[PDB]
Amino acid sequence: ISRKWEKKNKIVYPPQLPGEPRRPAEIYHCRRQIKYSKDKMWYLAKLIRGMSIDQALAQLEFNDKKGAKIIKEVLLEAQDMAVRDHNVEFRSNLYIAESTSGRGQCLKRIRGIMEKVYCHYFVKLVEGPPPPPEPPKTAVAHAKEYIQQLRSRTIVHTL
Amino acid sequence: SSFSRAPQQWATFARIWYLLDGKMQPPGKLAAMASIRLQGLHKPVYHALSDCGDHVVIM
Amino acid sequence: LRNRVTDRYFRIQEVLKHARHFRGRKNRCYRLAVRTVIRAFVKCTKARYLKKKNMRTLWINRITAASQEHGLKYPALIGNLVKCQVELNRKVLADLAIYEPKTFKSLAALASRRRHEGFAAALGDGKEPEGIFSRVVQYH
RNA sequence: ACCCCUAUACCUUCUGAUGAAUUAACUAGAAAUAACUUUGCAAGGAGAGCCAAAGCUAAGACCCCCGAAACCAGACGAAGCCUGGUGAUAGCUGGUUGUCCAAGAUAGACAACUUUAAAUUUGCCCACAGAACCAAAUCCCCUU
RNA sequence: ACUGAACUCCUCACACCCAAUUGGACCAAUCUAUCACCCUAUAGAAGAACUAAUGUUAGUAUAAGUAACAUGAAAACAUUCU
RNA sequence: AGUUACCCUAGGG
Repeated sequence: ISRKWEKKNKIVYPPQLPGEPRRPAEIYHCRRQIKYSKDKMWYLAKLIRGMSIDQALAQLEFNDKKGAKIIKEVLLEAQDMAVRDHNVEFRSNLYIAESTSGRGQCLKRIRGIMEKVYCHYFVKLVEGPPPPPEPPKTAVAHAKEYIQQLRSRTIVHTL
Repeated sequence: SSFSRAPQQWATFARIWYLLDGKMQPPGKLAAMASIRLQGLHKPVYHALSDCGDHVVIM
Repeated sequence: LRNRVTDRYFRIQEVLKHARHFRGRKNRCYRLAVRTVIRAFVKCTKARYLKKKNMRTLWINRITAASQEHGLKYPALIGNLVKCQVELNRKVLADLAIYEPKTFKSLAALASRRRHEGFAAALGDGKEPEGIFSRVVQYH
């Protein structure tokens, strides 16, 4: 049992200078011991990994999976504590920076040992618009990289 | 000599287009020369990982 | 248990630090890592021979290319430079080919001239004055 | 990073199929008679007994793990089963955990080869001569 | 003529490619005697070192989110129906 | 001294 994710919300950064970019808010939340497999909840966690909070909530409210409701609840709680506890003025101005699942303390039952599986859902929200996805590299990027590779070659094994 | 670094490198590793007439010639003898130049084994700069082959055009 | 090994993390670590750049479970699991690390060490020990052999092959390839640039052949160049008391090794000849190409052309011409001298010497058998570049400096 | 070149996993058993998912822990050489080494003392040693034709006293340093069917005794159930004898025994596998240096593999019917230490003097290779009547060579062997 | 070894030379270093076995020298960790005092020294000792025993125990994988398992229907969840 | 299609155990082909 390690509970670092909870402790990650107690970091007090020093106050900033006027000539310094505004540090975006960072919120960490998790739910422990969810009666669900980490393998199944990995899909739901991956689905929402760069979405805005509103998009993620929309996606999860229409997933048929059991873990969708649980992740939705965790996200709503995170949004509430963001606006209230962590000084995030806009509910909309959040995005899922991190969304993973770990394994919990699973139980063992006798049938023939079978495992009652539990898991943790971890999320980190950051203040601001979701970062735009990386554009697919063009032919110009490919050609530039190839020419650089050609230019970087040396006369091997000599003076 | 006395080139800049980038042009010197470019000149050393540039690929040359060779022409080979195959009329009345044995195909294996053509192939020997083509294989030598295609690998770059005709260049003193040759290394197997330098990618220093040349173009061979056989008519 | 009167005495048992307390310092066993460090023996495992001794093996594992050489396996961090492997693939799969070899980089983590000691039992698999040890096998792969033993094999890697034997390869590293035996690769010194191959390093030397491959270096000479590369030098010979590059000198062959260089001498065919002047119409010579590697046997001709090497042999006829030896006959001129020019003890340049393959390594240096390859660096001369790449980096000092006028000196390489001069050496190729010297080899060619010695070779023609040899052909003349063998053709006209008998008592004829030796080739100028065929003359050998004696030491004592 | 890959591309190139090189590279028949390992252990065991054969003259050269077996086992192992992985991690952590556990897991396997026990005998000082003589001899040797190092001390003490010395025709004596030893704190009775014992040994002594330089001996005697003391120390050091040599001898693994797992794995039958059985048999016996007494119970418990309806020959079986259990406990004890029992770490039974016999075969045959398998396993036996740090490093370095030195020496270190093929006859046979205990022997051969091998290790350590010690004492001494020839060892190997071999030239003439020399070894049976009814081919190769071998034995012997001074020189070197 | 050239290519071609761990052979030989070359610059330096040299005790540093045999099974069991035997002999010699070191030695991790532990405990003790005395030191030492950010982890050691000289000795004495010993349940004293594990990539393997269809070894034992515990954790977690693979197979695998696979095989398999479950609740008759509508509704006011009263009831009615099949 | 035979025998075990009731055979049994460790191994080998």
